[PDB]
Amino acid sequence: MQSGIIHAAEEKDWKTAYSYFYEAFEGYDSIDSPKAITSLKYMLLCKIMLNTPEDVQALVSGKLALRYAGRQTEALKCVAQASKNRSLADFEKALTDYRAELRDDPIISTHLAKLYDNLLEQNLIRVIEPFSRVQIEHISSLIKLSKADVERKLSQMIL
Amino acid sequence: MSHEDPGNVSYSEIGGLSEQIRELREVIELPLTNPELFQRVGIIPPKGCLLYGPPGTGKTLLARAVASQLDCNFLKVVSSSIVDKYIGESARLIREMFNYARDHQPCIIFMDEIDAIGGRRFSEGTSADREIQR
Amino acid sequence: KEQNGDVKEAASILQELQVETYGSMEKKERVEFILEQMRLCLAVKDYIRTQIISKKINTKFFQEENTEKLKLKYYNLMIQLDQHEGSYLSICKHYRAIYDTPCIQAESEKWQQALKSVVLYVILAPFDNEQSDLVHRISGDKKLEEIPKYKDLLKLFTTMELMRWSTLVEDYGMELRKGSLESPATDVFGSTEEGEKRWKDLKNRVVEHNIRIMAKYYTRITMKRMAQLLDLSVDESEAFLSNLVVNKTIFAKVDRLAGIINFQRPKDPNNLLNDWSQKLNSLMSLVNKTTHLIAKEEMIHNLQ
Ligand SMILES: Nc1ncnc2c1ncn2[C@@H]1O[C@H](COP(=O)(O)OP(=O)(O)O)[C@@H](O)[C@H]1O
Repeated sequence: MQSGIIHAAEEKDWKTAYSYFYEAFEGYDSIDSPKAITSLKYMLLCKIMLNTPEDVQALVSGKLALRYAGRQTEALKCVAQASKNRSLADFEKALTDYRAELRDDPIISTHLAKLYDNLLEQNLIRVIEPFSRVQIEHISSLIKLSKADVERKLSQMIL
Repeated sequence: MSHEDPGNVSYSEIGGLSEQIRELREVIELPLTNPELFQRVGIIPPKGCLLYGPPGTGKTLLARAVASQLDCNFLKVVSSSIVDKYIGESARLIREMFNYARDHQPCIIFMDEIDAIGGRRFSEGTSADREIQR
Repeated sequence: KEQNGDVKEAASILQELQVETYGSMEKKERVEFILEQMRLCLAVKDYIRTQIISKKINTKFFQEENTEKLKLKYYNLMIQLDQHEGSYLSICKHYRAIYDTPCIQAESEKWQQALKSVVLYVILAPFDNEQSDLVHRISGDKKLEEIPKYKDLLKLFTTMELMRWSTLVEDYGMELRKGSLESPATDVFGSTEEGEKRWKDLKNRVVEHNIRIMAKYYTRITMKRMAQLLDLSVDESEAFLSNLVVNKTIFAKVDRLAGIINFQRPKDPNNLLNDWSQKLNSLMSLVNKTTHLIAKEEMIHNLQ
């Protein structure tokens, strides 16, 4: 478990560390509920952070996850769904709703800020796609945010 | 060694080891006649069987009775006429044996007295030993 | 059956289902037993297992020929699995499958409602070539004229144009509630939760129907004339084009600071000159070749 922890601590390999979490959970399988229950948060956190969302709902849909279903895996369900749908408001909604269940990450600052800043252009790729010559106040409306940071953000995009 | 063995009485002639008589049936006759059960439990059948004991226990005789059933899809080998005078020419025989046995699907191979060709190992003895071991 | 089952008592059969698939499967017993549990799965409100266990069903066909009351007649219970999500095209072939049982049992009343049933949602399926041809096969039916509203439904088929949804409801408000069979239309709009979903789906069908021909016959199109030819807010038009371009089933570009938008594609001069060479080669030299030969035949037919 703490192999995946520190191997994911620098955010360089989000696959093998996922293998450390999977291995540690398999070790905790059917012998330690409190320790096995926490592995899912980190495995699915590393998968969604890996940008492969649907296999999260697939894993929780596995029969092994049914043994260890709960409010936390449900919290990962809505998060993976909001990430899949590319919603700046769905993600904020689940973050606000399951905040106490969400605080459990040892590092919620980088893990939430990085995924969020992913979610920005995740939103922009859909909310910018259907048009070419736009006036920016409307897109600031659809994004539901100020337009200055939108200018710097999209400028970062073309740059 | 294919169209050579004459007929023989069934295993009813022999006796006294019916436990083994049935026992070979599961490794040979059953897995081809009814391969379904092996799949239902999901376990691959056995592959090869060995026979050992004092001489004249009827070891050759039992194989005679077993081959007396098929009489057409049975290969027999002395395990001693395989040697030759050349360097190769002996392994190749084994090759085409397993290739013909590959040709017909339900093939039964019999080898008596492996100890001629069997051996265990030698710390660089004679070259003919190397032909044998190869 | 003693306790009449429950979630748990129905869960009891769940463990011994695939057993006699390996023990031995009989075409009149193992089928009835193997379809029996999945309805209990339906009572459990479980579908992920119901479809998996059902996958053994649709490999156990080819005995409907002797099995009348059961084989083709569980499918009615199979659209309960097909019915949960929006698989409106999945049930398309389904109701044709069940379309025969009231025809083998040649009754032509339940069969009659089978006719309307199979068709009332083919429009409700998203467009595919499988829809464009299956509408052809359902077309030309020897019993299709039994539904005189099938032609009014046929107006939605080609070049759509003025199939205004207002006139649509004005022509269709009594096929929902009124009618002689009226039951598939009840499943479409009668039930509030299902019917409502199919009101919105019908809208979906309408706007999406017209957008295609718009791309067929419009170089450019003004935002206002689009909002008026769809009878809806320009914002709503923005939604309909956005969720269809992310669908990328119809490409467009909403140039919105002027509103004028196009339905076309850019042109590589490699492509343009390629097509020019195309028309010049194919339809200039070949037909030219043919005309001279018909002209030569004309001499042989007339004066030598
Ligand atoms: N139960 C038995 N019934 C009849 N004959 C037997 C029986 N057991 C042994 N024999 C005789 O003994 C011989 C067994 O020889 P074989 O099987 O070649 O043993 P080995 O290979 O040790 O020489 C057969 O030829 C057979 O006639």
